[PDB]
Amino acid sequence: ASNFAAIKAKARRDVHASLSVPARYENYSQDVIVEDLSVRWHNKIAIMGDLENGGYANIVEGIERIIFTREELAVKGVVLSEGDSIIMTAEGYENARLVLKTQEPIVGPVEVVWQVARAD
Amino acid sequence: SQRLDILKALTAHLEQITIANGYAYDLKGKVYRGRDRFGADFTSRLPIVSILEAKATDYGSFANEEQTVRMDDWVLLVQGWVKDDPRNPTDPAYELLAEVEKRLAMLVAKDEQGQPMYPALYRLGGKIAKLTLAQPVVRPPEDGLSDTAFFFLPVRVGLKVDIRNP
Amino acid sequence: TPEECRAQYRLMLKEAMDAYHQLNLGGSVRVVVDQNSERVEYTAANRQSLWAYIVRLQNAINSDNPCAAFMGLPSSPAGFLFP
Repeated sequence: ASNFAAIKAKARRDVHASLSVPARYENYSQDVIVEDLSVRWHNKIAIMGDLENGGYANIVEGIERIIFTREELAVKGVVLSEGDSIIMTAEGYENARLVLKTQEPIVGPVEVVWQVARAD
Repeated sequence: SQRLDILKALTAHLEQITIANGYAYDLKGKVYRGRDRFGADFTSRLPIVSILEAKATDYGSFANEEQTVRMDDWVLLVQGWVKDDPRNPTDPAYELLAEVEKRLAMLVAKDEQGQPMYPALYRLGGKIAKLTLAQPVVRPPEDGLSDTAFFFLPVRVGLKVDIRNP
Repeated sequence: TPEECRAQYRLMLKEAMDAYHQLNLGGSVRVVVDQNSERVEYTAANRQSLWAYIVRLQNAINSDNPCAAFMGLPSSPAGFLFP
């Protein structure tokens, strides 16, 4: 009906072009490597790990997810899979290594969001 | 580890639910484990069975003082997903559940004369003593809405544990 | 290369005339928000400058050497011939 599907796409594309950071894809087997990927890293602090509320020790880990552009993944030949690692090569991100765990359902035209886990 | 070998054996046992083996569903490479969350990378490939462990830290029945050998009652939360029929929202899960139960039974299923039907499978090769399948639950998600059908099947594995060689 | 640049400008002209249409009708986007809760605000389009850009493009397309006629860089003042 409307052109909103394209407006939304261009919006997401500009959001990425402005807020993305470079990354490196290293697959689980480390057989293939793809550098200079652009991803957006969303990290929120979490304290987790206690079974039920048994009184076990928690660890501090993030609730975090990485936004990709699908066009770029297809262009660069990247087939994201569980266990694959994203390294943040930007200066000052300490080469944080993020292990892809599971993918969020693709809603919308430009981006795909993976829930990941900090590994270092 | 003992527990891990048992889990791998159950997995590879269910990963033989395949159309080439006389089952209506193909689970090869899709009996997952240790995942608390399954996203589009998985749901885009149903049917999928996942075997997690129950969050309860039970105490076993010890065979000795010095409390070294015990019979565990290790509960495993077998569950599975398969794309439903929107007009029969949960019929598919009963069929997959049936295949999974039928496969698991192979481990304990004796013939009518008391002899094992599948002696090499029987008890996973002496790894387990018991396999108590609970009454399975097929339900829609209690809150939220899905075209993915859920079945929930607790499995109590009985196994002898000697913590000297766990 | 001339015709590759001409096609470049033809596509840009398509986009610009569509933008001018949407702009005069009041359908030119200045803000977008998705249910993702992510937002994008744009510098407002101006009808004068957009028409002028359209004219640059059409003129370059009409010219033999579009990539030069677009910028008009080597300008010179108009003289007059008298009867």
